[PDB]
Amino acid sequence: VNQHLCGSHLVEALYLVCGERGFFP
Amino acid sequence: GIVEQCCTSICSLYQLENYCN
Repeated sequence: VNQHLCGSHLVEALYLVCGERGFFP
Repeated sequence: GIVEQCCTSICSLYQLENYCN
């Protein structure tokens, strides 16, 4: 499977992992 | 940055967590 996280997929992963969002870095 | 680490290359849960609030 694809383990790369790009664009909206990275945002979704950060929302999942961080809950209350993270900082755009 | 995050896109180099997680989009170009593959990142782990611990790496992702470094960018949380």
